[PDB]
Amino acid sequence: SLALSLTADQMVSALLDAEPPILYSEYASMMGLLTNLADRELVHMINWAKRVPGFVDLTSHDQVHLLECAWLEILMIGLVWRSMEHPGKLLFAPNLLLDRNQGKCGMVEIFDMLLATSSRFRMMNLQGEEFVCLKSIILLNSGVYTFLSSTLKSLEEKDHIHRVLDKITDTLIHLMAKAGLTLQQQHQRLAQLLLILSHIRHMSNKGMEHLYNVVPSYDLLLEMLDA
Amino acid sequence: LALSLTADQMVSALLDAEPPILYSEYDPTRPFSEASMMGLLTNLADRELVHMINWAKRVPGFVDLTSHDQVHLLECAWLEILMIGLVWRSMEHPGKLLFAPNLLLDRNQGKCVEGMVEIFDMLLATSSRFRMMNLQGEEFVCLKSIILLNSGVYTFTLKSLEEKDHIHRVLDKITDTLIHLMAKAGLTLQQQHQRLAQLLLILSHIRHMSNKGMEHLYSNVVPSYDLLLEMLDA
Repeated sequence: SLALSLTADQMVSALLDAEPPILYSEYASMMGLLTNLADRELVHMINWAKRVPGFVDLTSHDQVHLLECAWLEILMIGLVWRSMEHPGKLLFAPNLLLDRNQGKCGMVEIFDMLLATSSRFRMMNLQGEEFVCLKSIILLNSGVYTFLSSTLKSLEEKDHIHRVLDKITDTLIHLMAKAGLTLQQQHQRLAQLLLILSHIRHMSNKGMEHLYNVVPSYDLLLEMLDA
Repeated sequence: LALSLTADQMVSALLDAEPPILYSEYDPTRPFSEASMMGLLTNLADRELVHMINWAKRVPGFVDLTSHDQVHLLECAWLEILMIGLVWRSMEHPGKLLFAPNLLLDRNQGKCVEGMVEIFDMLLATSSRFRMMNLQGEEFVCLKSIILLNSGVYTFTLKSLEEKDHIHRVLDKITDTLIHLMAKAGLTLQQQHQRLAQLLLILSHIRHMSNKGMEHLYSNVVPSYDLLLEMLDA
């Protein structure tokens, strides 16, 4: 796979080039606007995912499983990235900057978790090159432990995913070493960034929990991938 | 004193703190009903929770926190901690979850409860991943401690900012310990950081299993804040 031959800078360059644009809110019903926004973001997310090195080496069934498990975490981590420069606020779009008081509409509990994630990123001085690495880890990791098959192909697919995840780890480390971090600082920061992904999983599970609907089904994702 | 520990002293402290393995209620009526299986598992978990507080109080740095923050971390982490212990106990039993030495269950037995074959399958996949990574006991105790300190830290004045900093400093210390363990084992630098990432990434899966375990549940057996607090003071 081409992905496994990439250097750290080529991997970063590929991911930076795949970044979807920042969409605007069309306009009210909170769910209304957020739903309209997320629906337009998902279309760009499928095209982004097709451009993550290694992803299209997988079967369509496995690409859908990964997206089904990761899509809300991917939307949330984009939101948190957008919001770093707005302490106390969530920048859903450039024309939809919501503060905490506008979550009281069980939405506040998740707003708070999202704000805490944005704060953490700010604290850490999270860089854009690191963000795109983290977003692609979410895509490949979130669903990998729940492939439901035991065929040779499934084993080969999971093994490919883990080698791409290793490549992204190497990339994260190279970015930090090139920024001047000591060997120990490199390990510590890699771990800090990966541990935040556990909180993003938690937030996504909450959001799903309170929802239960408007979730993209397996069949919906398969068709968007086929097009 | 916790941040002054060497990597070597950290592993020795975590290994010494480690809780006993408990038995399920002896000679339960078999085959199980959904209610009787949930009864056995709840009784096992309730007894394990007592020893989890004892272990937690011995995790370097945990007891430097206020009691409130200690309870908050245990409330957030308790089921994840129980599940990683289950996954570890079960590594040497493919196809099977060793809930206790006298309670080894195969996948068909997870079907007795509604929706708990799904989780049951998720736990089996984790034990297989640990088996295939050949996870070592010293790594397991570091990972269980990371879960305790990490799961609740992002859901907490200067005092609060200092508590979090202390937690992130202890987490760094446990990270350095994991790396130290992999270096002494002979892993290249590249292999060290890749293995660290692989282990930390499995923790997001454990979070997912704990979340689903709760959701299925809700579809009073959870330990209360007051209960956790009472056990921490005694």
